[PDB]
This record gives sequence, C-alpha cells and structure tokens, in this order.
Amino acid sequence: MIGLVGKKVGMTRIFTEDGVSIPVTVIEVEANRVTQVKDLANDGYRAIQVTTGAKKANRVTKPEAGHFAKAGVEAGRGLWEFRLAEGEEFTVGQSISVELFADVKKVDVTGTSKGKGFAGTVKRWNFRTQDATHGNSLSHRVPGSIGQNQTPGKVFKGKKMAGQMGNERVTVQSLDVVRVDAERNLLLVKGAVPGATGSDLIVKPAVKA
Amino acid sequence: MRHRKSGRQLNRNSSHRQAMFRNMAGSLVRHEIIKTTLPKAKELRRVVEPLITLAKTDSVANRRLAFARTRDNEIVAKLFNELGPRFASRAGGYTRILKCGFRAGDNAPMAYIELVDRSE
Amino acid sequence: AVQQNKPTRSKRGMRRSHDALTAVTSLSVDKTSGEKHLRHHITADGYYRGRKVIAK
Amino acid sequence: SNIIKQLEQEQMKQDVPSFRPGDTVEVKVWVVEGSKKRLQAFEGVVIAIRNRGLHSAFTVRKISNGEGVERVFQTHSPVVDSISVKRRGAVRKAKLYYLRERTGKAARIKERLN
Amino acid sequence: IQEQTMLNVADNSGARRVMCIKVLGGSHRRYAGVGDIIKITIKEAIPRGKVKKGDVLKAVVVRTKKGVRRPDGSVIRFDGNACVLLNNNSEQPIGTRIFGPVTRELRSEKFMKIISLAPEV
RNA sequence: AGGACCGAACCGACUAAUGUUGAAAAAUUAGCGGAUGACUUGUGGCUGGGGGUGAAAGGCCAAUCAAACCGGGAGAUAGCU
RNA sequence: CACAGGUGGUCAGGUAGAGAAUACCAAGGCGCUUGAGAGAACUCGGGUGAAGGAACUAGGCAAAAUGGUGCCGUAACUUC
RNA sequence: AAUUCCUUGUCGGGUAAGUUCCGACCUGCACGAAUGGCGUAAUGAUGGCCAGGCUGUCUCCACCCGAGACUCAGUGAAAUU
RNA sequence: GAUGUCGGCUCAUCACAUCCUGGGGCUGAAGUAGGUCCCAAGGGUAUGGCUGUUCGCCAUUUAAAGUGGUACGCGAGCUGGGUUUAGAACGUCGUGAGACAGUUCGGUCCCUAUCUGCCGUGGGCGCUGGAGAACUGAGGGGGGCUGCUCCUAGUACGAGAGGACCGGAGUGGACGCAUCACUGGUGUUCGGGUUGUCAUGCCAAUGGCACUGCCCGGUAGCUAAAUGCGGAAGAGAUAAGUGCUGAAAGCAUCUAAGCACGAAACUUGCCCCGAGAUGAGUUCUCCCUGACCCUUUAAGGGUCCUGAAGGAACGUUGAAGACGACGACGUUGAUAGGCCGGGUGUGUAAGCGCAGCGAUGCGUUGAGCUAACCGGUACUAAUGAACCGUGAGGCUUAACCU
Ligand SMILES: [Mg+2]
Ligand SMILES: [Mg+2]
Ligand SMILES: [Mg+2]
Ligand SMILES: [Mg+2]
Ligand SMILES: [Mg+2]
Ligand SMILES: [Mg+2]
Ligand SMILES: [Mg+2]
Ligand SMILES: [Mg+2]
Ligand SMILES: [Mg+2]
Ligand SMILES: [Mg+2]
Ligand SMILES: [Mg+2]
Ligand SMILES: [Mg+2]
Ligand SMILES: [Mg+2]
Ligand SMILES: [Mg+2]
Ligand SMILES: [Mg+2]
Ligand SMILES: [Mg+2]
Ligand SMILES: [Mg+2]
Ligand SMILES: [Mg+2]
Ligand SMILES: [Mg+2]
Ligand SMILES: [Mg+2]
Ligand SMILES: [Mg+2]
Ligand SMILES: [Mg+2]
Ligand SMILES: [Mg+2]
Ligand SMILES: [Mg+2]
Ligand SMILES: [Mg+2]
Ligand SMILES: [Mg+2]
Ligand SMILES: [Mg+2]
Ligand SMILES: [Mg+2]
Ligand SMILES: [Mg+2]
Repeated sequence: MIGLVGKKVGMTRIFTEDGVSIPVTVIEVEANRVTQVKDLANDGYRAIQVTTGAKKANRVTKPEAGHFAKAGVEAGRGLWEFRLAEGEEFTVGQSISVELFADVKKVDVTGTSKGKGFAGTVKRWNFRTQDATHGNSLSHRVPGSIGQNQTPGKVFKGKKMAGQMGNERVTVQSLDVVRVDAERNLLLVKGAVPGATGSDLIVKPAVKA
Repeated sequence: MRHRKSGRQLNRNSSHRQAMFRNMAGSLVRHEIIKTTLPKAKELRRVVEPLITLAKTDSVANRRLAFARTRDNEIVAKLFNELGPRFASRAGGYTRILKCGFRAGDNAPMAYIELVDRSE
Repeated sequence: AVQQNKPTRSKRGMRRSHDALTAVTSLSVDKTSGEKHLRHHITADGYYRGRKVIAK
Repeated sequence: SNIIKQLEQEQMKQDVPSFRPGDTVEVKVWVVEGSKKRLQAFEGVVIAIRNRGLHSAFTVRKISNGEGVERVFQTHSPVVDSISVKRRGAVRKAKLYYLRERTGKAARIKERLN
Repeated sequence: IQEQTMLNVADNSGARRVMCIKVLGGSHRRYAGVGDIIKITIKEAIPRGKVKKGDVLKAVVVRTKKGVRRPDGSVIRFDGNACVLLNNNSEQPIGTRIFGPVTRELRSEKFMKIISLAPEV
C-alpha cells in the first residue's frame, strides 16, 4: 500500500498487563490531503501526492497555492509523492489517515537524520584508535595510511575517511505498531526512528514481512 | 556538537564569564547605557535582567543574593531602590540593545545595550 | 611538502576568482532624519527607526 | 509534548505513597516464576531516586543472603504491584552511594521523626 | 566477563579468586555475564576440596557487578562478580551448597540444579 | 662525627611529551639525582696547537677539534665531475 | 630579535607552616604590543569516566597511586 | 654465564600457556685466579624477572574545560620551482 | 648531485592455487560424520604465554582461524623492539691499532601540501521566457557472515553405539544503522559540603584565589556498556553437475535438432546518492501583454516608462553547520532573549525565635536556589523601504485550427 506523512515527538514507555515495558516513538499523522493524484495519463507514474501540516498561508508562495487550489487545498508543510499499485484515489482533497494502519503491523519510518557535522573517522567509520602512548606523535586518533604504494599510485574511490556525518534519509524498516489511535492522530511504533522531534518523517508499511 | 546548548563561552575561562560580566553588569546599572560587542551585549542581557527581575522584591534575601552577584552595593542599591520599581510593572524586557558595529581596531560589531526607560 | 612546478599566473587568478568582494548592497534611510545609514543599526547620529535613541 | 504527558499520566499510578531518600521501604513484585506467579518482597533502603513522571526508579540496597544487591524499580510498572514504606530515617543527602562501602554499624542510618 | 577478571566461588571446593580465561559463545565474543559458561582458572582454592589451584575448568556467571534487567526495565545489580564451577566435559555444578543469591534468568532448566539451591531469587 | 639521612636555595641532567621553517643553533613542562662536600660560585692569574688540559669521552681548548682560528707558500695537486 | 634561555652580591613584612616549601596576601610591580567571533575534524595541555584491571607493549612507556605528625609494630641477611 | 655455537640444551620452580627469569647438571663450540678467581651487608635516575596496590596502557572509547585549527579586520614569511 | 631496512600498529585493495558457509561427481559413501575431485571470491576468517620477530611451540577458543600479489602494501601516517655510527665489557682472533654474518648494557625517526588522488562542502555558467515546487530513473554506491537450541524424529539408517535428510520455529556471537524512552557516563553554565587565606568596617551572611582548590550529587545536550532494526524470503539467467527425446552410428547416447532442473557467485528484490542523464528529462502551479529612436536593418544597438513571480540581501535564530550551505520566523509575530507558571536537580536558605556554657541542635521549611528542558507570554530585538529579476518567449517542419 502507501503511507502517510507524520511528525516526530516520541520516545516513551507503555507497560503491559504481564509486565513488559515497551519503548516507543510518537508519530503524529494530521491527515493527508491528496494534492494532485495522477495515473499513467501523465508519466509512467501511478502515485498520489499529499500534504499534512499548515503553512501560515502568508508564507506560502503564490506558486505554492495554485497547485494547491487546483485541488482540495489546505496549506501544509510540504508535498509528498506516494507510489501505489492497483488502486484508486481522488485527485481532490481526500485526506487519508492513520485508520490506514490497524491491521497493518509492518511500518518503516523515514525521517531525515541526526546531523553530526565534522564526522572524521573513529565515529564516521568506527575507525580504531592507535595507542595514545608508547611513542606516538600527532597521530593518536587519525586515519593513518589511506593507501599503499607506487603500484596503485593513488587512493581508491570510496576510501572511508572524514567528511560530513548524518543529515540524510536513513530509513529503518520493521518496528511493530502499538497504537493507531486517531482523534489525536497518534502512531506508536517499537522504538527510535531517525528524526529529531518535530522533524517530518514518512511511515510506510515495511517492505519486509 | 553544541546541539541545544546555551551560553556563549566567549574566549576565556568560566571564571572570566563571571567577572568580565559581573563587572559590565554593574557598569550597565552605574551608567544606564553601554557600548560593547553585540555578542557580549547579547549576553550581559541574560545577566542584567534576572537581576532586575530580582529587584522586584525588596527583602533582605533579595539584597545579599543580589550582592552575591556583583560586589557593588552602590548598584545593588540602584537596584531595589530605583530600577527595582522602575520596572515593577515591566513584563521583562528591561533592555534595548541597539547596534552600530564596526570598531576602529577590530572590524568587531558593537551594540548599545541600554535600559528601556532610559529617557532620563 | 612544497610545489614541484611554479604555478602559472592563470592558476593564481583562477583561485582569486572567489576571493572577490561585495558592496553595501544598498543601504537604508531613516524616517525622522534623512539619514543614509546601514540597515538594522543606528544612523550617523542617534537616529534609527525614527525615535532618536541616544542623542548627540 | 502535551499529546505526550497526557500519554504519560495516562499510565501513571496513584498508589505509590510518600518517598524519601533513606527510608527502608518494602517492594512487592510479581515473580511470575514458572507455572506459578506470586509476589516477592524486597525490604531494602533507598539510596537514589527517580522523579521523572511516568519514568521513575527506586534504586534500593538490600545486602541479602551474604552480600549486597541493588534494585532500581521502574515504579510505574505492573511488576511493582505494591510498595510499602516501613522504617523512615534521616539522611541529609539526595543519593546515598556513600553507603556502598559501609557494612553494618558504619552503614547505620538515623531515624526521621518530626 | 571478558578475559582476565576475577570472580568469586558461589558454591565450594576452591575458594575466592578465580580468573576467567575465555569468553565462550563465539568468535570475538567480548564479555559475558548473567548466566553464561566461561573458561575458568582456579587461583586460590581451599586446601582441601575436590578442585585445587591451577585447575582449568569452566563456570557460570551468577552475580555480575553491572547487573541484569528486562521487562519493566528495572536493573538488578550486585557488588562483586559471582561464579560457579561445573565438571568441564558435560555440565552441572561440581558442588553441593551454592552460597548467595541468583537470578531467574538461570531458571533455564539446564542450570536448575543451582537455583534449587537455597539462598534466593 | 659523617665524601651520613629527608628536602628548598644552589649544582646537575635519568624518563616522557611538546618543540624540530622552535619562544630557543639543545629549550619548556611534569617528574628525577646531589644538596658540609672529590660541594658550589664571583673577581683576577697561568698552561698554546703535534701543543695544552683531560677522575679518560679523542672529551675540552670562543656555537669550530683524530690536530683550533687568521694570514701567507697558493692559481697546492685534482689521470675526477 | 622589545628572543619562554644565561647573569654575581644585598633586603626579607602578615596567616597558615618544621621552612628562604607551598597557598593566599602587605609594600611595591604587572595583565606578558594583533584583536573580534565561532564552539567543526584533528593536534597540544588538562578534568571525569559504567564493567574489566597490564588483557597494552619490546618494556606498565605514560598515566594512576603513595605521600604529614605521634604512637604501636616491623623479616632474610649483616661488615652489628 | 655480560663467556655456550648447537640452543627455546636437559631437569625442577613459577604460568591456563614462559625462546626471558630463578634453581640445578656439566657435554666450558671458546670460564679461571691482581689485562685477578669465587663470595659479599650496604649503596645504584644501573641490566633481567615476579607480585600486591594502582589505574583510559588496553577491551573500547564517551563526555567536558582550555590553547590552535575555522570566519572577519591589520601586518605578513618559508623551503621549492 | 640519497628509491629510509625487519617486525609491529593504523588503514587497506586485488587474485583464487577456497579455510568456513553454498552447489555437485566418486568413495574402500549405512547413518554420524570423513577422504578426494569439480563449481564457487558473496560475505566471513581468534585471544593470550614466550620471543624484536614474521614464523613457530604452547594454553583456551571458533562455523573457520585460508593462500598469495599490492616497493617481501602502508615511516612527507604512528612505533623504533630487531638491524650498521660514536661509549663500554665478555668469549674469540691479532704482538698491536683494532676485528667478529658472536654476544652484552646504552644510544636525537624532520617537512605548514602546489599538482595527481581521495573524503566532505560551496561558488559560477549551462540546460534557450523567468520563476516555486513534486518526481521519473540512466546510472553509482551500500548490504550480502554465522553458532546453538526446540520441532520433524529419537523417525530413515543401525546388530548397537550412535543417529540424519528435506522442511519449520526461536535465541545468540560478530558487523552495521539509528535513538536517548529505559540503565548508565559526562555534565569547569545547577545545587550542596569543606581546608587554607585575602577581602566586603565588624557580627551574621558572602565573594576572589588555591587543578573547577578539594569533593558529593546532577538538568539539557552528546553518548555506550543502553534500546530498536537490519542483512532475508522471492523472482530471472547460469556454474559444475543431473537429466528427457533422439539421429549422426539398425544399438547405445545429457546434444548434434529440440526440451527440464541447478549455488551465498551474476541480473533483480532491500537502503542511500542520483537529469552536468550536455542524450542536461517529465508533471503541477505562478509572473510579465507601453512607448520610441538609430542603424551597416530582417542582425540587431540605445533612450523614456516600467520593474513582476520569485530571489538576494539584512535581522532574530536552529536538534543545521568549519566557512559557504540547508531549516524556521520577521510586528499579517512565538523567531531568539527576557518574563510567568511547571518540571528536574540539589537538599530544609536568610532572617527571627527556642534550647544548649559551647560545638551545635529544633521550629519556621522537603525551604532556599535552579540551564541548555515543558506549557504559555510581544517585554526587548527581528522597519516602511531600498537591491536583483523584466515587459508574453528563435527558426524549420509535422500533427490537429482558420
Ligand atoms: Mg618528535
Ligand atoms: Mg596510472
Ligand atoms: Mg537554545
Ligand atoms: Mg582569538
Ligand atoms: Mg576557578
Ligand atoms: Mg650527603
Ligand atoms: Mg626540570
Ligand atoms: Mg637530598
Ligand atoms: Mg674566570
Ligand atoms: Mg666548542
Ligand atoms: Mg708553489
Ligand atoms: Mg686551485
Ligand atoms: Mg614582547
Ligand atoms: Mg573505568
Ligand atoms: Mg602481555
Ligand atoms: Mg599483545
Ligand atoms: Mg613511569
Ligand atoms: Mg601523577
Ligand atoms: Mg641459570
Ligand atoms: Mg677472562
Ligand atoms: Mg697468577
Ligand atoms: Mg576453481
Ligand atoms: Mg601469536
Ligand atoms: Mg605476566
Ligand atoms: Mg613492506
Ligand atoms: Mg616522521
Ligand atoms: Mg633500538
Ligand atoms: Mg666502540
Ligand atoms: Mg692475546
């Protein structure tokens, strides 16, 4: 099937009759007003666009209004495609919701990331640290040898070393659903998904069983 | 990574950011106006504001604990006995900051931290 | 670790391309006074968003 | 946030009584055992303390059969069942780790009493 | 719990200090605890007993200093690291009385001989 | 009493790091040994180069030492580059 | 070099202290002739570290630790 | 053995495991009596080995405080080519 | 007119003559496990004692602890233990200076990166009207390991002992990604205790310095030892191998015609970058519809009036960040700080009273104080503007129009 665009604000418990304490992440799905559903009519697609929040309207650009109005416009943070197979949906504000899930138990969630910045090995690549003593010189926690010699005469592509860390897609997969309680539009999953509170994040039913 | 941290560390100890400030603090009271680095100003505010908020309640505690901060009775007096009630109604924003930046020596940005009701 | 071949003038300016500069990008004018000043911060002598914050 | 909390209190119990960092207390937890399932006691003495809403612990020192043991009770968990109060005392401290290395007589704590 | 390390005898025949020399379970298994099998090497031992200093049997951790926890997320920690000797080639404790408490994570049948033994949990 | 003991001044240099286009043509920092003695230091004097001096390392003799520095024989000689 | 080096003699306050140690202070003298921001990797100098405790390594290199006064009590061996 | 080539000699101790270490044997490749032999209390910034205590030495790195590094304004090098 | 040696460390990349896991032929293959050969490079492939060692011997693991190339990979990356300087001694040789493919104790490891190359990140211009977005997906990379236990079934097999296949379920080791809810670490911006001393006239109460003076606890954030998830199933085309039908060759025959199966390798499936994909793609929406003049005139050049959509700047800032960048907000306001209330954390302030000769204790008082947190609040700061971008978009031909 397809998924909905939620928001992060989770990380909590939920004790069980038996005694278990289930971790959690509270995704909030404020309805998904389809913005411009379209089939093969235009492009090999077969997906359905959406929206969820609410721009101040005073901020929305004029262009960011036409496409809107050319359907059941309802502002919202952004727009999100949602590929589907063998299914219908009205190009007009249909606003799908968490009801989507219930019998659903998969879920995946795909927030942005965490964004460290610097990175550098030891963290950016779990690189091991060469003894902070027994000699050593300005080379305790450093790359140390990023190649070989004349034969290769260069440094191979993909060589793990420093460079911006985090701040990108990173999905998760699996994660059993705990609550699909609407009325508040809450979706409780197993635990920890990228995000960073308030950060937007998809929540499609796990490709894997 | 600094993520969600607060308070500019400036360029010194944790002893400096508790003296060069405590001083400038009184220097603010003692003069009602001041020219300094926007960064420093956009900090002394977080310093000389919780002090005036404390000026509301006269008391003995609110005097010694107002003395704990700043070693100038001369100002712990201007507080509680002036700017105390002077802002007795003030919702909180007891200061304008103003700007101008660009100093002769350093191409440093200067501001103009000052009390709101500074009309003299 | 030094160079092996004296860099051509070309390759030099090639690096200074970004090492350019930017103007004032147009500056503000005060309401009260016809002050020709820098946005968001004090005019030639005490004026700003009207008012007269700081005399002299 | 306020969607949360309402989610928190939604599970917070009001059975947990007065709590001080130094009391003896006696927690009763469902053992679950094997085929059976009862309630196991744990008379102790507080040494550290929760205070985080739905999220909270006990951290108790026992010194049972032979040597000492520590147990941080997630309070609001069904396993908690019921927690006593027993002897209360005087500590003049928030966390009593200075009790780790102590042993009887030296580990002795005072009594509260108003 | 990791190579080296010194655990105590939670039963008898070969007292105190006993050093771990191998964490069993798989290639590169870092540390062990709760109730796993670990290669041991007697270091002190009581004069008598059936086992003596120098021996190299294996044992099961019984009381780590770190602790254990699950369900509610409540941690049960001890102050010291417990052990328990068992005849090497084919399981079950080479002893009689098991001194001190234990954990229900040991109620895993194949250890039972120990949990039945009287102190606690 | 003591080429005695612990330890500052003072004398020295065993370890490590930092420095190595240095703050420095041998140092800084944390440590380290000696500290009434074959101790240490100020001023001035005497030993001169195949010579001096040396509790001896070819060590020192003005950032120079298996024969100082300066000038001269001198455009040494160079079947070598 | 307006250089973290070298340079002999004299003077010697208060509290704490065995003391020309050391800490804080007198008198007196200074903030070391680029500053302002940021709060990246990595380097230098430090503080704190769950469980383990030399498994490091050529080597416990470096760290960590010991550390005062009175009293108790103190082995092989010895040129006593 | 500061002497032993064969050599990680052989045996005993220490260790879970010891080409090092300690105790022996003697087959001294090639110890040996003032270019001294064998001992030796005390002393040693001396070589080797072991243990307690201790620990970020390490498993396995985490966080934090400062001086650089990064941005801005002024001054303004270097080897090499 | 210098191409730094061994071993180690850090980080690797390839080959396959494959150590483990995978698929097969033969077996002197009952099973269980083995032996040997063929196929197979996806992934994975030990810690310590001794020694400078690589290696090796030993101890204990493991599914296994592969083999080999890469200046016997890697010192403008670390070490300096082995090894060739200068000291010194032993054995030995030499009359001696000295010497040893003998040994022993000691013994300075430099370089701020221009070019290539890499890991990240921007600025230009271009994609033919200018803009704001949403995607297609050519391509590129990532990932790919495996133990054990229960079921099948104590069944097949076996005289027993012992003991499967095929398939199914669950739980781990190692590796990776993400996240602070839990358990903890830190937390020199929170609180408290305390030694020495200087000071705020003194009492009391406080502040400065002494590593944050020493120390106990700790918010947010960051984080692992903590917590959740993952490397699959399933497709397609094959490897070795196994076959059907069948002639060449009256038989036989996997092949010649023609069909069928078949592995972690290959193409996919799973995750991420991704139209500079110059072959620069597509979809949706938005904005501009005045004059004139000068030519060398059908190619254009300039002036007046206009300057939009959107951008950029600027300011307040961010779980975003070296700088750029990217995100939010700008009075049409929660975007920062302050403020109010709450929480959390310390732990019962000060002042006053009582008791005690006093140290101190008790009451007031779970008080006082409290950040990066939660809820809320325009008090202060986020100015009207100004800047850039223009004014209906080249030809040719074709499909529908007229
Ligand atoms: Mg060096
Ligand atoms: Mg090439
Ligand atoms: Mg903030
Ligand atoms: Mg600075
Ligand atoms: Mg301080
Ligand atoms: Mg002496
Ligand atoms: Mg020194
Ligand atoms: Mg001495
Ligand atoms: Mg003289
Ligand atoms: Mg000289
Ligand atoms: Mg001549
Ligand atoms: Mg000549
Ligand atoms: Mg100077
Ligand atoms: Mg630790
Ligand atoms: Mg070792
Ligand atoms: Mg090792
Ligand atoms: Mg040392
Ligand atoms: Mg130390
Ligand atoms: Mg011997
Ligand atoms: Mg001799
Ligand atoms: Mg003789
Ligand atoms: Mg092959
Ligand atoms: Mg080995
Ligand atoms: Mg050892
Ligand atoms: Mg090599
Ligand atoms: Mg080097
Ligand atoms: Mg060497
Ligand atoms: Mg010599
Ligand atoms: Mg001779």
